[PDB]
Amino acid sequence: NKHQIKQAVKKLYDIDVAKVNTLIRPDGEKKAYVRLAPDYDALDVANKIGII
Amino acid sequence: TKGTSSFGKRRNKTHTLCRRCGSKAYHLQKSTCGKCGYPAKRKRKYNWSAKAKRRNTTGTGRMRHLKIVYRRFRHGFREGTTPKPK
Amino acid sequence: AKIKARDLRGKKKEELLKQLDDLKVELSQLRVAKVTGGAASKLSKIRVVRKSIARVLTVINQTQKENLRKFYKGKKYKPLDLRPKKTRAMRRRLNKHEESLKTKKQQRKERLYPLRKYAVKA
Amino acid sequence: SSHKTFRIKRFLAKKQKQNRPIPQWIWMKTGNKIRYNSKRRHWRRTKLGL
Amino acid sequence: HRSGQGAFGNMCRGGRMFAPTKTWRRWHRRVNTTQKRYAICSALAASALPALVMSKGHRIEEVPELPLVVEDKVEGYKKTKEAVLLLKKLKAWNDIKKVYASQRMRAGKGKMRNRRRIQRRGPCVIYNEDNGIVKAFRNIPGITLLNVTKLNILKLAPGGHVGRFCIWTESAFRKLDDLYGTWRKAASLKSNYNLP
RNA sequence: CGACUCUUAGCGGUGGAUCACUCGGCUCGUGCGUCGAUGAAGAACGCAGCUAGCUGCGAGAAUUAAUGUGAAUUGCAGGUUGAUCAUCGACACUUCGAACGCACUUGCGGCCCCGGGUUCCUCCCGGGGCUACGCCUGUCUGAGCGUCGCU
RNA sequence: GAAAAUCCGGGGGAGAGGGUGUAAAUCUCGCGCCGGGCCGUACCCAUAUCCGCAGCAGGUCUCCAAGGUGAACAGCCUCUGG
RNA sequence: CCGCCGCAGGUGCAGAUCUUGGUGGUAGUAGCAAAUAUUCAAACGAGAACUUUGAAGGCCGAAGUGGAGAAGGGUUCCAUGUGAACAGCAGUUGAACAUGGGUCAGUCGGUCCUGAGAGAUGGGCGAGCGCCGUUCCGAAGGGACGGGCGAUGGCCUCCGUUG
RNA sequence: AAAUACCGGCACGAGACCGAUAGUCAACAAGUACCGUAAGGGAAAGUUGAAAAGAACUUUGAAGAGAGAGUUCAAGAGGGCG
RNA sequence: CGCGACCUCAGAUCAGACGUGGCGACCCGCUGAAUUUAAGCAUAUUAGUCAGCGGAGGAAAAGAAACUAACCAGGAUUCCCUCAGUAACGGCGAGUGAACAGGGAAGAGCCCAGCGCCGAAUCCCCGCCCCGCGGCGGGGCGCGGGAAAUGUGGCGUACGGAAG
Repeated sequence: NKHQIKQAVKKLYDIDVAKVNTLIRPDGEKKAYVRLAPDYDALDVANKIGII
Repeated sequence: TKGTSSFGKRRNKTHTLCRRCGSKAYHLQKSTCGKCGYPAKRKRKYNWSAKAKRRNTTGTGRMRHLKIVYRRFRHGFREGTTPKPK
Repeated sequence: AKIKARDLRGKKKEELLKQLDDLKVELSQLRVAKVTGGAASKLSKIRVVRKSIARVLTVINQTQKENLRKFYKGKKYKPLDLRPKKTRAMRRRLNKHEESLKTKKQQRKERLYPLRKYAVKA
Repeated sequence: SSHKTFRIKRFLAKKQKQNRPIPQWIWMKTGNKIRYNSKRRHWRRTKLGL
Repeated sequence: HRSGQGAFGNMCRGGRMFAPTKTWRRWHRRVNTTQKRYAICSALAASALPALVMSKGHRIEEVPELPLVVEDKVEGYKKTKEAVLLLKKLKAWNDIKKVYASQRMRAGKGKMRNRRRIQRRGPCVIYNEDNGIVKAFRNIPGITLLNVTKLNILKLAPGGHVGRFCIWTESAFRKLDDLYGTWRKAASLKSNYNLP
């Protein structure tokens, strides 16, 4: 669900989510666009998970 | 206009993918699989096509249960015992 | 740390689930390392972690079902999981006791007229 | 079409991922026989059923 | 590629062969017992004359007597070292040394059908009892062991040619008068049998 | 002398015969003679660091454990208190399928119990267990101007 | 010259509210708080992404529709776009 | 691998409009002629009648050669790279090939409803897989208002949940 | 019960069988590729060498392709190659 | 009117079980053609065969005489040899076509209901305790429940049986 992704993104990355959009790719895997609440920078938590 | 011109109008399917046999034979209006007859409890197999039988029999697939039964047979179907430890 | 299924079994319930998440986070960080595009030394480790998750989850499940079939040992009704799964037709057979049952009339034949050990001269 | 069922989009997903050429280290294996992928499928030529 | 090719008929590629071979071909042949007997008799009498045994190709020049008959001690042999030593002394060994020379590869498809190595036939050692003689001789190539009571036409006369070299034992040789009889005394070990 | 054409030969092409190979068939024989609501056969979809097919496998996903074996695996990397193989008895085994809450869209519920937001409090969200048909023994519950009984 | 889901109005008046109030039940009024999962969504849509073995003069359901001439959505010429 | 003596057969090809595969002559031939049309300069590049940019001349002419969709396709979309094969000349180009990318909904749809109809159970038939039938020969309702006898949640206050 | 049957299944052993147009349709990624709306139809396709030692380096070409050199008993075996 | 029985028939996500579907070489039950043959053809033949449907098992089915015989008699079933291309069937055409005895492989016999006797002498299920088994079995304990006289168990079955 969007609901399961919201509680997953929260619990694994100690962040809170404004909204989740989802699409299922042509490849077949579900991509989630997890918009974050405005008291958290995405670019400052993207470095913490380790993506650059 | 019975050939080339009439093939253009072919744009709505009679069959779709059956969900027993996976084959594109599940007639949407009749709601029966032309291959396996899905809503019918028993498999649609006929003795007049020996070739059609042997395409879809016990050999064909994995036998993910039935292959280990053959392995479990040759020890008298033993249960709840382990081999003796180190 | 090389995780083997001998120094997991003796350990405690919540002690093993701690180690499970200690591996789960380790794996999720290696799947980020796979996509951020580097470290062949880390892409080999991803399999080692996948199997050590499987080792822990097995020993979790092994010790549950060693404890459940100890719990359900004395009882007359144990769950369908714990009952002996062999072939279906083999479960439908008469018990070790039921095949052994003789009628009173047949026990009397066996007593009066037992098949004798004999041997005839030519 | 644009309007799809989830069941068909999973079928079309698998068929895409099968339509990639063999890796160039598969033919360096000891008992290699495969030269190229024979089960490749172009969208003009072979129409994937349905 | 098959669509519209040619599928039935001897001549068609793929296709069925003309008159497919059945398993109810008459494979086996029965011979009259009297005729089977009068083949063993003939196969035995040919072995007596060195003219016919040499013409079968058996190196028997050094051999002391053609109906070579050895002691009943030979039955009690257990090691091949004992068996090989005996043939050196009887001077039947150049017949085995000739088999060794003949050990070549079979020409044709027989190689891929479990008939790869071919060689020659050696002497045929006939024994009454078995106190180990079969164990002691079997590793030596060319030697076939026969019981006297159970003599085979496929082994005494190999190829259908007559006069194989035979090495009798003493106890074997004396049973032939009983098995086959003389012309005045019928066989005691056959229900109703005279010599032809 | 031309060029062209034809014949023969050498050499070179085209083509894949012939021969020699055979981890495949075919045939006969032997021993066994074992599927499934404890979810079969079959199907779908997934699973490898690099991986399409085949094979293996099931979210523990080219495998876990256990035993036997005792140093490999290998296309390229990479990191003996047991590598790898074999065996296989422990454990696990996604979706559909007899296919089982109802529908085939993966669409709608109902019940009971858990946790979180909450401070059981009706919503919400997640998770868990149940909810198919026939039928048997029993159990419970009521039905009948069926047959009576008693007040 | 459709059905049904769905929604509303009315006729009735079983009930319900509290003893002059810190009013009560009750409000289809105005605000405020919380939530809305699952699946499809790219592109072609045709003198080259569909069907006719093909970039096949065939076939394949629609929507929008400028100026001039003119009865005109005719034909002919032109602008946007191609 | 073969000679000799025997044994055995799926044992001898020019044909069957034979079967399968290969190759000729035809022949560098028919052909690459439906819907008016191209031209100049430059750029990249080993290479340009065809690519790209600019300029000219044209065409579709709003019932379009325009802009969007439904069926159907299934990644053909998009960028970059390549020029083997394919795109019946070519190609620096492509819907080819190789890489990477790309489809974000409470409100657009689907889901919901019923239509023609399809189709279980009851029943009926049928040797049987089953078929007929859709309100018909059926004990086809598991749902709300009140109320006692009871129970717990809150200072059991009194209601939620319920027996 | 036994003696009896058994072209499916799990194992095996064997052959006066077939030898890649043969033998199973299938010796190989074969009930695969591909065809049909569907029931169904259904291929072709074995071989470098003892060992990849699979041709470095130079040279012409934009390149495919060459010329040399080199490996090898042999390329008169150069990756669909006895 | 009420309450207690009984009978007959409903409902349960009631406690515990069980069936379905697959494979289908062999096997059991049905159903069942036409090519073909007869130089045509219709009865016959193909053939109770192919296809169709159902049900199994490691084998199945059969099976301990409502038998064969006509003998000096044999003695369940199944299988092999032979009877035998026979007796018989048949547009008496084409064609079809067994059995007994005989030799062998194997060899094994039995049980009810009824009839009657024994105080239902019988069986099932729940709860406790003790063994105890991945074939829920054994022994205690209970005015614990139930089925069963519309007949459970023992004795007994044509070879006769029972009672004293």
